[PDB]
Amino acid sequence: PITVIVSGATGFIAQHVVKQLLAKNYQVIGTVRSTAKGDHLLKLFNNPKNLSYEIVEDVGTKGAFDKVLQKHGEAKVFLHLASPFHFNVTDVEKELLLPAVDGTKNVLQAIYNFGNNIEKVVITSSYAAISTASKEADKNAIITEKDWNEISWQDALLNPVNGYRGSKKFAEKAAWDFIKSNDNVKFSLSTINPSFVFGPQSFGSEIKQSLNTSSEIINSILKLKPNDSIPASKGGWVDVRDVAKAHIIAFENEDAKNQRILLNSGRFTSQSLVDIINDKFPDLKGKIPVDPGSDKSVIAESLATIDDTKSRELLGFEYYNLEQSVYDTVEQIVNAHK
Ligand SMILES: NC(=O)C1=CN([C@@H]2O[C@H](COP(=O)(O)OP(=O)(O)OC[C@H]3O[C@@H](n4cnc5c(N)ncnc54)[C@H](OP(=O)(O)O)[C@@H]3O)[C@@H](O)[C@H]2O)C=CC1
Repeated sequence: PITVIVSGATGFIAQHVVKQLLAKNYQVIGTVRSTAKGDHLLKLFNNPKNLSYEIVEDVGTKGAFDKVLQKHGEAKVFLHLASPFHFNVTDVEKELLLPAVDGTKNVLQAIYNFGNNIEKVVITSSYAAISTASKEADKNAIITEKDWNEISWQDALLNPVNGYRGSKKFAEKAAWDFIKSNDNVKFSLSTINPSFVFGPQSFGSEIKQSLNTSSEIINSILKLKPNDSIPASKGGWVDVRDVAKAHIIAFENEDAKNQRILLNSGRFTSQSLVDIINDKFPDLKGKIPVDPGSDKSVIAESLATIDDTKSRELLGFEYYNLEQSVYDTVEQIVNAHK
């Protein structure tokens, strides 16, 4: 017996976290937006005895997790995954910022009140909350877990990218500020800060033409045409399966108490992804562009070093690499259209 609450459980990472949690025989209560969502989640796993679901139509509102904490006082672990990953933002602070910040409070306020036997808590943040624009481009720099993105609130408002990056920064700020501004904090907080999350969905069932994931970075490649220009993008990446695992080690492991945990397997550009696909998918070579080896040089010259040694030590397992992650992503999308 050992109960774990996971919010927004139909999400890309969360669904992996759920699979792995269930495989280690935890009891899992996931929250979902709708009744439809919930019943779909249970059917995907063929209704195990150790998996239930509660409905939180909006994780951000005041008291959003009030009923479930009171109805499930046996739980000890809270994994928070839900956050608007995109919208069509007409106003950053209304649509995006203040939700992330005043919403993260209305999760922790809910737990400080009614999460009585809750001991370990894990929030999913981002590498975008760690790295600053100027630093991330410094080839000579070394960004670690202590680094904070120094973006202003006024800067977060300029556009939706600054918006999203700002939401991550100010929301995780709020989460530590909470455990410092309250007295008998009965739980400990760990945080998972990934770069771009690649990898397959938990179930090939769920594949749609455009994946509501950062694996749309990859998918966008497959919608290119041979004579098309390759859209520039780059940064760190990590596999959804290692990210999900990290969330579990975050409360299983005691050294994880009060830790920011950087999740990053390596670095990519779009050339990296093209190369890997053309190389390993013969039924696609000649149906998308080229220019091989660009990445190596671009990465060496235009990106800092992510030093996540302290994170990779704490976690202690080995990561998927780019070839395998990209492969599993694409192999899954191919074998879904038919
Ligand atoms: N994905 C990446 O590459 C990166 C991810 N992150 C972090 O990863 C976390 C998980 O996103 P991911 O799982 O990666 O991809 P998803 O976008 O698939 O996760 C989205 C999930 O969050 C739920 N959700 C979002 N806002 C609300 C809300 N206001 N009320 C209720 N449910 C909500 C959705 O519910 P429904 O599906 O029912 O609408 C969905 O299940 C995010 O919090 C983000 O900060 C950080 C850096 C990069």
